[PDB]
Amino acid sequence: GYGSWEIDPKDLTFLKELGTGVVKYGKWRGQYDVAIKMIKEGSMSEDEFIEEAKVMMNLSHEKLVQLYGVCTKQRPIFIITEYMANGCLLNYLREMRHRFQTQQLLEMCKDVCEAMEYLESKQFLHRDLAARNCLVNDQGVVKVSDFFPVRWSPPEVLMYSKFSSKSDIWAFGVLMWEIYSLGKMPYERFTNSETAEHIAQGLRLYRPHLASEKVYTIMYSCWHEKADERPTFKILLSNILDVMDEES
Ligand SMILES: CCN(CC)CCOc1ccc(Nc2ncc3cc(Oc4ccc(F)cc4)c(=O)n(C)c3n2)cc1
Repeated sequence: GYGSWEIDPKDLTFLKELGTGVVKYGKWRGQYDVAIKMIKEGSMSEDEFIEEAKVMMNLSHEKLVQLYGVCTKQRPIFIITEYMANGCLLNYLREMRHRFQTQQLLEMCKDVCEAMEYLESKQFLHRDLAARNCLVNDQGVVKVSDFFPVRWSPPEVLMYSKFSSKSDIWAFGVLMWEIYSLGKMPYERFTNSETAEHIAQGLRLYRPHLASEKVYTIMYSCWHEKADERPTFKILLSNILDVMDEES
């Protein structure tokens, strides 16, 4: 048993499909908006499901998509999370520009940075940080979810498979760039193969027009060739707050 995490499936009402594992929008006990993830039989393993669910049971933060419970005494198994009304951040940046101004781009960055500082403090590596893996709620708050993506990877990952806190740092820099470019694909004119070659040669993503020099300095610091020279999420958060105060 998963203790207080076990949800009675009778308390769920299904309303709309969100993506297809099948994810749906619904309500829990007719009061709370939820997303219901229906893991289809055959995918994953005995141990694989147990790990990932318990990962979500042990991590909790205002800027991380929150697990509400699990339905495991039946097939298919349900995962129930908080509902993020505005969907995927990547689509939001591309399709919902009428809902946010330039000043709010930095706020999106801060939201993600707070999530990552928390994960960092728990010694938990995300390993796939990108706009496509963040969600946006009804108030426009960005939250990290889902805790090969060549375009989000540092040279040591691409060359040596060296994952660390510092590869998450690199990816976060790329995410800032996604936000400030309003959802452009990083290295937009290159293939993954070309991106890898260019990164290793010291090529870096250009400053998006919407990013000030100070904002660019923040994302650029994430891309130091030397992993040990990249900041921590604690440092990035302080930097972001400093720029927020100076630019508003
Ligand atoms: C107009 C077309 N529209 C159809 C209505 C397209 C869909 O637009 C939307 C609209 C709202 C959402 N919101 C939304 N909210 C919560 C979750 C939780 C999920 O499970 C997790 C599982 C693990 C985890 F770590 C975090 C969350 C998950 O998977 N997805 C997707 C979610 N999507 C997502 C997409």
